[PDB]
Amino acid sequence: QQFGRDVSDFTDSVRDPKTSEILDISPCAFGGVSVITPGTNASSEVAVL
Amino acid sequence: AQALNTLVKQLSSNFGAISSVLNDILSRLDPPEAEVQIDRLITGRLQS
Ligand SMILES: *[C@@H]1O[C@H](CO)[C@@H](O[C@@H]2O[C@H](CO)[C@@H](O[C@@H]3O[C@H](CO)[C@@H](O)[C@H](O[C@H]4O[C@H](CO)[C@@H](O)[C@H](O)[C@@H]4O)[C@@H]3O)[C@H](O)[C@H]2NC(C)=O)[C@H](O)[C@H]1NC(C)=O
Ligand SMILES: *[C@@H]1O[C@H](CO)[C@@H](O)[C@H](O)[C@H]1NC(C)=O
Repeated sequence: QQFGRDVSDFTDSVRDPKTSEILDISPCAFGGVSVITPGTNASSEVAVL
Repeated sequence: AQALNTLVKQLSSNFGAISSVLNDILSRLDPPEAEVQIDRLITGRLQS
């Protein structure tokens, strides 16, 4: 083996060309930014999710 | 699930018909005008 893939066509695993290590790849970070407000008239301080 | 399986298959379905991976078309083809080809690629993926 050299490197594996998932159900999709993205590289799941990888093997070290120097030390032959079982490695696997995860995506870095992403997602949505969600803003919670109590309304501008009531207050003006927000919170995120 | 069958819809989302179909959505995954859209990425493998190359649309602009000369590339497979965006990394490849950066390497195999030149920067300054082969970027026309990925716009063809992204817009089918957009409609998909
Ligand atoms: C590619 O080259 C790298 C080196 O640049 C090489 O990685 C080396 O792998 C070996 C074994 O996998 C490691 O060696 C061990 O090192 C520790 C501490 O340094 C020693 O104590 C170990 O000794 C044990 O094993 C020896 C061999 O059987 C015995 O003689 C001894 O008595 C002990 O039982 C062992 O030597 C080394 O740390 C790495 N080095 C690096 C920099 O990673 C790799 O194996 C090479 N790969 C290929 C495919 O050629
Ligand atoms: C804003 O909040 C106050 C609460 O004291 C309320 O009286 C006022 O009607 C609100 N503004 C609007 C446009 O509804």
